[PDB]
Amino acid sequence: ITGTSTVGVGRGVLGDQKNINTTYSTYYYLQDNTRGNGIFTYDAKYRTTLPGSLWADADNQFFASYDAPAVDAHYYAGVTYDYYKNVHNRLSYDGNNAAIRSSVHYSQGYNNAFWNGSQMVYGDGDGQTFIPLSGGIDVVAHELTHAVTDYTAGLIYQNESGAINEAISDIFGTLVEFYANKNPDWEIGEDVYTPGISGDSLRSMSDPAKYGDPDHYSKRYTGTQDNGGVHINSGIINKAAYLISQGGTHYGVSVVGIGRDKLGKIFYRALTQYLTPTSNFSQLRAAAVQSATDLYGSTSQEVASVKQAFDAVGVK
Ligand SMILES: [Ca+2]
Ligand SMILES: [Ca+2]
Ligand SMILES: [Ca+2]
Ligand SMILES: [Ca+2]
Ligand SMILES: [Zn+2]
Repeated sequence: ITGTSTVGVGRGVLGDQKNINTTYSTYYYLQDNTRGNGIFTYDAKYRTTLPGSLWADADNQFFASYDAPAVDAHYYAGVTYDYYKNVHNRLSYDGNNAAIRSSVHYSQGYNNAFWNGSQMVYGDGDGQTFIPLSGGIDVVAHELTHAVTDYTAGLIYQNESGAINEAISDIFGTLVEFYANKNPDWEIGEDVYTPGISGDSLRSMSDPAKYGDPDHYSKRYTGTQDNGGVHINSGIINKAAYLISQGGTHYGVSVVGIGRDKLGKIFYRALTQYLTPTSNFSQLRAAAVQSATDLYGSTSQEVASVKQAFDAVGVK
């Protein structure tokens, strides 16, 4: 809508207070005009009809419990935009400042979030397995990163290319969490998963096997569930990313860590320059090795750690 840019305040899902960019025109709307062609957050109103209604508020304060998921979807979309802009010089997911749109209160008791080809969508969870999913910065950045992937490499959501697609979303979700310094870790979804139970998460990058995901290629899932294991086999790549950044010894192979910034630059380059829609794990290794060579030279430590890390997870 057309109006005056202003700043509202509200409380997110975890009860923290934050300022959000709004637009005023009779009502205050969750429309942030400060970022690209805008960030827009919608109320799906417990239905499945998308996007629903652009979020309107009478007084520019967002402290109702019903408001909380909209506050975080709006705020964390902004943070994720800032990460791609400031760190990788990328303007929104398409590179040309496309409007970022999210809907919250999707369906009833819905324990997931997704990118639907055009926008992000967040369920409220059922209160036991999940609380509203936009509460996790790593979840929000995970979903938006699918948009970045679709516009760059175009990784198919199937089999190994699909597991690469998922891993890229976990990797950048985690790097965004670190960038925002929101109690960061190498776990996925810990902030919104099983509110009754502390210390768990949906997936682990530092140790995938903790929740039964493979941490080595010899352990890959080869069946048909989960589109050929796109959320399961991503563990193999997630462990590799973790090793490249943090270092460690895994199945007897030692890896010297090169840090998160370099992990990010290497994988952003592989994604936007060398990956293709049908890329498999072996090609991801080649892409990532070629990216580190481009950036740091063929005899650098950075190329060596990338090779070490893929060796460690059995990807040749
Ligand atoms: Ca209000
Ligand atoms: Ca965290
Ligand atoms: Ca996390
Ligand atoms: Ca939990
Ligand atoms: Zn995903």
